[PDB]
Amino acid sequence: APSRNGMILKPHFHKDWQRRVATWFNQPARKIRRRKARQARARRIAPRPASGPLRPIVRCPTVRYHTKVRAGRGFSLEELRVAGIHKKVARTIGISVDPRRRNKSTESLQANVQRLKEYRSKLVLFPRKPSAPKKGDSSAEELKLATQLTGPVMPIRN
Amino acid sequence: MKFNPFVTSDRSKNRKRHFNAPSHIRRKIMSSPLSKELRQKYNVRSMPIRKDDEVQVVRGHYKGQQIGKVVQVYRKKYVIYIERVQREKANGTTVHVGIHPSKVVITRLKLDKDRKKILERKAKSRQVGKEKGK
Amino acid sequence: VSELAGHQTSAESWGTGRAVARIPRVRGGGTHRSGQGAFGNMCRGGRMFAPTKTWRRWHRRVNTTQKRYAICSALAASALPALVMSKGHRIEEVPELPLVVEDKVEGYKKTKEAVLLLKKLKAWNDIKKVYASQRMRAGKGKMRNRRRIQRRGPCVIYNEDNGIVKAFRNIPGITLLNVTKLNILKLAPGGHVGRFCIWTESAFRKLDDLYGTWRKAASLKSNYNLPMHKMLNTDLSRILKSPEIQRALRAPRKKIHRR
RNA sequence: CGCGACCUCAGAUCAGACGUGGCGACCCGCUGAAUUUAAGCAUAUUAGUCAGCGGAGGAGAAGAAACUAACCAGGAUUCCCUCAGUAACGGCGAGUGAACAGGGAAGAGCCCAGCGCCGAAUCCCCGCCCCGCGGCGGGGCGCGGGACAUGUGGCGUACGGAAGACCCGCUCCCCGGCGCCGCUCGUGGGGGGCCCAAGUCCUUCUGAUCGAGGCCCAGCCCGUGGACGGUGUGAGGCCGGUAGCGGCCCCCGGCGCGCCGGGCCCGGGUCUUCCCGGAGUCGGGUUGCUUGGGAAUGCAGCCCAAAGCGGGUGGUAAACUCCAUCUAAGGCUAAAUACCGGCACGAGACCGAUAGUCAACAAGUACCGUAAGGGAAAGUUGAAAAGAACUUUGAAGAGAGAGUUCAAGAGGGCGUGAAACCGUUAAGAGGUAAACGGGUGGGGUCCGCGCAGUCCGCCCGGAGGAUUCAACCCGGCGGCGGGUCCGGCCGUGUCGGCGGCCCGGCGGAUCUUUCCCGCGCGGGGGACCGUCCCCCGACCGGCGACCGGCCGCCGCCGGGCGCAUUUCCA
RNA sequence: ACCCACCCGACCCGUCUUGAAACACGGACCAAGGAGUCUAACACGUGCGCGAGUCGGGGGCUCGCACGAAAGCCGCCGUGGCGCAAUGAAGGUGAAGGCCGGCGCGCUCGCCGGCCGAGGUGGGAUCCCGAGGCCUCUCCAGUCCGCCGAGGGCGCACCACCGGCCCGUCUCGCCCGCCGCGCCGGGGAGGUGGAGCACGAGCGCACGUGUUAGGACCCGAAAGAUGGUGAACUAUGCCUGGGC
RNA sequence: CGAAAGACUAAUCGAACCAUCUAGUAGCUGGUUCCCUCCGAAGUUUCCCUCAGGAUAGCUGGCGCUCUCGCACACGCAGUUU
RNA sequence: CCCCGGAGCCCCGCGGACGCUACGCCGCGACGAGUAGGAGGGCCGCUGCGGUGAGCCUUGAAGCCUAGGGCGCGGGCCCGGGUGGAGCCGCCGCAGGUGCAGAUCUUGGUGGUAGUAGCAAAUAUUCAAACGAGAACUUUGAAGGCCGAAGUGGAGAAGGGUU
RNA sequence: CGACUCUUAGCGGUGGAUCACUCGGCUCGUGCGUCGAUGAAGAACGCAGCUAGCUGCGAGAAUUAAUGUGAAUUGCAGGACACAUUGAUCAUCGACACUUCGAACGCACUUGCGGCCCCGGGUUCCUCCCGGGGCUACGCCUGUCUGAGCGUCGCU
Ligand SMILES: [Mg+2]
Ligand SMILES: [Mg+2]
Ligand SMILES: [Mg+2]
Ligand SMILES: [Mg+2]
Ligand SMILES: [Mg+2]
Ligand SMILES: [Mg+2]
Ligand SMILES: [Mg+2]
Ligand SMILES: [Mg+2]
Ligand SMILES: [Mg+2]
Ligand SMILES: [Mg+2]
Ligand SMILES: [Mg+2]
Ligand SMILES: [Mg+2]
Ligand SMILES: [Mg+2]
Ligand SMILES: [Mg+2]
Ligand SMILES: [Mg+2]
Ligand SMILES: [Mg+2]
Ligand SMILES: [Mg+2]
Ligand SMILES: [Mg+2]
Ligand SMILES: [Mg+2]
Ligand SMILES: [Mg+2]
Ligand SMILES: [Mg+2]
Ligand SMILES: [Mg+2]
Ligand SMILES: [Mg+2]
Ligand SMILES: [Mg+2]
Ligand SMILES: [Mg+2]
Ligand SMILES: [Mg+2]
Ligand SMILES: [Mg+2]
Ligand SMILES: [Mg+2]
Ligand SMILES: [Mg+2]
Ligand SMILES: [Mg+2]
Ligand SMILES: [Mg+2]
Ligand SMILES: [Mg+2]
Ligand SMILES: [Mg+2]
Ligand SMILES: [Mg+2]
Ligand SMILES: [Mg+2]
Ligand SMILES: [Mg+2]
Ligand SMILES: [Mg+2]
Ligand SMILES: [Mg+2]
Ligand SMILES: [Mg+2]
Ligand SMILES: [Mg+2]
Ligand SMILES: [Mg+2]
Ligand SMILES: [Mg+2]
Ligand SMILES: [Mg+2]
Ligand SMILES: [Mg+2]
Ligand SMILES: [Mg+2]
Ligand SMILES: [Mg+2]
Ligand SMILES: [Mg+2]
Ligand SMILES: [Mg+2]
Ligand SMILES: [Mg+2]
Ligand SMILES: [Mg+2]
Ligand SMILES: [Mg+2]
Ligand SMILES: [Mg+2]
Ligand SMILES: [Mg+2]
Ligand SMILES: [Mg+2]
Ligand SMILES: [Mg+2]
Ligand SMILES: [Mg+2]
Ligand SMILES: [Mg+2]
Repeated sequence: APSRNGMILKPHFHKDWQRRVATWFNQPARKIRRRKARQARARRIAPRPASGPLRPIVRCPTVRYHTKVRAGRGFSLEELRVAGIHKKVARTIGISVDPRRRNKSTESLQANVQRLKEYRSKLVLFPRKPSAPKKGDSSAEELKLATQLTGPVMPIRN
Repeated sequence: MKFNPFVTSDRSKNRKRHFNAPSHIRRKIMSSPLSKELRQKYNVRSMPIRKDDEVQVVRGHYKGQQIGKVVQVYRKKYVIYIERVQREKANGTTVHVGIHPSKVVITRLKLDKDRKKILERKAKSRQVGKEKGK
Repeated sequence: VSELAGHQTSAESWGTGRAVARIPRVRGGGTHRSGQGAFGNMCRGGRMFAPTKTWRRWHRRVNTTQKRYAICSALAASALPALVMSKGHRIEEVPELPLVVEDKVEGYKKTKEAVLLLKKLKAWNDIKKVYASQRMRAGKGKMRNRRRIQRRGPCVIYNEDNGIVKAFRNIPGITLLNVTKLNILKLAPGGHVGRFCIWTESAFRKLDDLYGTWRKAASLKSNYNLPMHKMLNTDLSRILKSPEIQRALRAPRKKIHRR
């Protein structure tokens, strides 16, 4: 029964909720586990960025977010076509590619081509064998860095 | 402290480990120090006590400077019986009184081949550590 | 306490009319446990009233500035010999109270060195008093791996472990902190404010970079400064018998007019 | 009335394979209540919840848009935070209740049918040889069988694809083995084994010490080891361990190099000519369940039942109309995620034997019930069994002595041993049941005395003894306080240096792209402003923030002062 | 404080009840056990930190965690929450006024320059000014220090009242605007609905009380539902035997 | 199942027994654990499928705040009376 | 018409308690019933945690018992003696499965009732001996009785499970 | 004084509270994440020199082998062993073994009845008889063999 003034309030504890309470005593143990697993994955992908692949710049949807810009899922095909990277290869050099992205405006396209161009400049493709063929960079830019890149690769700053 | 996160430091766990210990493991638990004399000679602190070592009792009632030969090792009872360490029961019969190995000192070892190789292994590890410390 | 604790029986009440007492009683059988008393918080067997749960709100989370304020407060009173002595630490013969030292002390790799240091600095008599305190705990925590108890010793704030934290380790009483990762649980143990510490010049320099002086930001904790003071002249005895104030007070009526 | 193809079907203890039951914490598919709430109750709620059935895996399920949106647009699934107790549902009552965006954890994408081209270019099983054989594989050779054109394999799947011509640039990827090299993060991966510091030092307590005092620096020695346990009490140093990028030995993994056996002649852009999509499905009607989904969110049965610039979606039914957005009716896929079952560990501000699991113990035991099922009680001699030899009374159980033990005022259900209740011993009482409150008395029990308790302490006066000094200077040390702020260090407010300003850094939506570097933007200079630091002078708060001299005062030590002083004692 | 005596007083507690010593219930005695908990949500109060902000989660970076599943830090420091703005069902709209001078006819209406800038009344702790005393060992002069202070002021918070502004709504009216002159858009006056504005008070953490949802202070139904076990008793049928 | 008594169905029958949903619900019985101190009620209101209960007023406590002046220098208020 | 490092002081403004844990200390008035209920303070009490007591403890901890000595209004507390034989407490903070006379409360134990009710269905026992520590009850012998072949006899079924 | 009753205390009983211990629980976390026709889980019955229960094992039955370890096991016996030797005793566990029911498999649940191949006694393949051994569940797939049909054809 209500007594003199207060929010006529509806709690949702009518089902058997104590049967499905989910505690968080994991979380520290979890946080570590992720972190180990993270450091392992770095070490496996030895000079490759820990991050992942490079990802496009992309505007959010809706009037609300609109003004901001994130990393997207992957670079469109037009953006790869214009940059001149064969889509099947782009995956092999650490360039995210989605193929479901349309491309409406040319301002978002040329920006994302520029991204890939810049990436290709500051990328150090190792040759397949220690014996060096084409494409593969010099042993100077190799000895001076077989270095991983900490954090997201070429980060987007709005 | 102990930092190894697979050891135990848990009364109940250590005691259970102890009392329900298997024979070969008890051998190690039932170890006893060498006399300073042997400590000098072999480069070994202590040794797993055995059926017919010569031994002094260091503490208790039977604490004394006599050197009694070991009689048997009752690993179930965590104890060793020693030559003249005994007590007359009600009806005259002598009964070998138990002494815990660690409250005893080995003056003379019973050296077999295996005991010889053990002492060679312990002395070598001791001198490796002194070389590492230096 | 376990969920099933107390309810693993199947027990119905013999209703009224049997004399007895309307409790659920164990059902059937030819044992002692039959027609007993199940479930009730009062019964043997039974079920504790409001069995304890795991999702009691164990952890407790504190505003970050407040945490810092405490840690500044503890530091500030690690000065002040009175507050250090009152917190028990035998700091009688120590040379200077915010005790800062050479930075070879990063070097040491052996307790030998670390103890010798503490004896020259006259901080050993705290460690000595730690040994003296080592005794058996009172009661049930004895049988739950809290069997021995003792004093807290000298804190030792270092800037970098170059070997130090190995050296001071077996010396009972000592806790080692990084400067860059200070902790109020250790600087104010018991929630009690004083505590004799021992600084390393590298670390003791770094404090102002960590906490920021009054006219400079932290420069290491993004957006932070010291907490400002509410009153500046703390010694009110210096205030109250000033010229300025005693000039302006009526003369103290102090006769005692008894009945 | 034969023999032979195939088709559809049988039978074999035919050859060789698989499936069956279990477990069930987590997971997938069905099925599905009612207590309950609504202060009654029927819709609602409880709840797609319990019980029921089915099937799994180390996870499962989901998943590469017939998606979101309506933006300047995002771009598989899962998970968290948020959205949000919101939009919505609801006897619009009780109550119930999502999604997108946004930020994270993770991150990975693919394959068919079809349409087409390629002598079925494909697959399975036989049998002979060489290797390899405890996850039946490679290579070769057989007019040795069969599957297959009612369609196997290569190319290829919407992100387009194929075939053609010339623009370009050049040719490592995989597996079956056989070796060999570096033992490859808790700082030598995983498993096993066996190892590694220092007191039983001196006294002393004790039944026994691991105690208490000491030991070239809180005492000796180690300390990368003062976790824990054990050992006749409380142990860094007695023992096991503990610490350590410590050691050795096994085995196994994982990755590096060499050789062999095979396979494998595997691109890209540019222009032309062709090629292109899953039907009793979508969709509609419907009835029933379901959903926040409301003129139908999703799933169903039944009836109708399609199209190809089609189809689906675009959260209010319909018609017209533009836009946007996917491409359904076939399939595979690690990861972040779950885990009251299992194996193996670690920990605790938990419980400490009526608690904590039913269960510390020969517990799912005994015991009960025809059966489904129900389900207890119960830990502790002692350091050591040293568990009471022997004598004696008794048929014996039981005693009495003796002995063991530090103790049996620890005697095998024995640590401690409360209360109820009982026996006795001592004291006291007693016809209104006892017991009680208040108030005295009497007696007991002990406790404090006194064999004067006249209790102490100051100061003084006296008479007796007693050693040395106060007072006084002198020499030394230490302390305080002071102003002349005297001299110098110290710091507050102000002014002067524009002096740190570039030899002072950060911050800024201040400016400049006259600059530099990298691609109009990023980074760095360069101006500018705000903030923080050097130089000296002046004024002032001269501040417990200190030094140095000088002064005054105090105290201590040492000198002197021998007795109208000086303490002591009675 | 043990016992005994005597005088006076004196019914057995718990509980429900207008009323219990009750011929009202519970209670032979002792031991141990035994009932307002925890989570979530709200509100108010209080304490602390920061303050037009605040915030910490969730995530991440720092360690093998001995103490650590802590502690620290983060252009994540703010995605986001709450807060800093309302009001309307909604499309939407959205908290300023005054004064002065000029120009439109000052038309209590429309447009252009200057100044002030959150209105005013009453009461308001408190500050501020202060005539004037009141003396000083003498007659006057006379700066310094108070004590009081009649009288007069600025007036916090808060309260009451009157003005004003914003949104909804009505009534009455007259003008402005332009890429689109329109069933376009904008304003004015006067009422009246709003959980509004009128120089901000919140955010986070902690404790307390209260109120709820949960087993929800502890014990208690008759019932309801799902899935299983029993016809060894007994009820009836049938088969095969026995008995009078 | 009943030659019918609601009989019998393992000492249980006007719906057996076992386990679970289940700690089912209870406006109703019962109980509800230490001391001192200070304040101290109500059984009346209106509404209720309300009359053995709630709601709402009332009566209680707690926390306060804002002012007042015995610091020779007071305004307001009342279970009165004039 | 002079200075307290000296007026000698009932007031002393030069410096200030024996007193001043300022959550302290002190003075004046007034008042004090209390269920339900509310609030405050508890150097009241229980168990565990961080601090802290150079705490206590085999030269005797906890518990237990006490016609011993005291304190407190009280919750309670402290000492003496006994018993016991290994751990335990004070202070400052934090935490809670924190205080019992009741619940026809739960589990265990113990009384009064009480040496009481009771050991009465179915006719029946007696003598001697043996064994034996011991005989109303065993065994043997003798006598007297009953079941009276629809049996208190002689054999099975089911059920028991070594009787 | 007498007995009895009441009260207090001493000592003794009864009883098992309290306190102190704890090879057990309860909770939180970590890693791994493995059963079965090659017979699972579960049940049964067995097995020790003296052993009933718990445990441990399977007719090789408180265990065999192997490897590691290096003198015990022990309630009492007895023994072994040369503990200068594959070597006691534990641990590991890779080889071996694993009675009967049970998905449970020749068919039945009596522990009853069988069939079919081979072997030893029995014969001198004489079938009997006895003993041993190996097969003999259902479903399903790929093949194989034998077939069936006024199913669709062809040739004769
Ligand atoms: Mg990432
Ligand atoms: Mg329990
Ligand atoms: Mg205790
Ligand atoms: Mg299965
Ligand atoms: Mg209802
Ligand atoms: Mg109800
Ligand atoms: Mg009803
Ligand atoms: Mg529902
Ligand atoms: Mg279920
Ligand atoms: Mg899957
Ligand atoms: Mg799909
Ligand atoms: Mg999405
Ligand atoms: Mg919200
Ligand atoms: Mg629902
Ligand atoms: Mg094809
Ligand atoms: Mg010990
Ligand atoms: Mg130790
Ligand atoms: Mg050692
Ligand atoms: Mg529904
Ligand atoms: Mg619409
Ligand atoms: Mg799938
Ligand atoms: Mg027990
Ligand atoms: Mg017990
Ligand atoms: Mg128990
Ligand atoms: Mg006990
Ligand atoms: Mg006992
Ligand atoms: Mg006990
Ligand atoms: Mg004793
Ligand atoms: Mg005893
Ligand atoms: Mg006893
Ligand atoms: Mg004991
Ligand atoms: Mg008497
Ligand atoms: Mg009533
Ligand atoms: Mg009545
Ligand atoms: Mg009464
Ligand atoms: Mg009456
Ligand atoms: Mg009643
Ligand atoms: Mg009664
Ligand atoms: Mg109790
Ligand atoms: Mg508040
Ligand atoms: Mg309220
Ligand atoms: Mg509640
Ligand atoms: Mg109930
Ligand atoms: Mg019903
Ligand atoms: Mg019924
Ligand atoms: Mg209840
Ligand atoms: Mg009622
Ligand atoms: Mg009051
Ligand atoms: Mg009172
Ligand atoms: Mg009360
Ligand atoms: Mg003991
Ligand atoms: Mg607790
Ligand atoms: Mg009681
Ligand atoms: Mg009688
Ligand atoms: Mg017979
Ligand atoms: Mg007595
Ligand atoms: Mg017991």
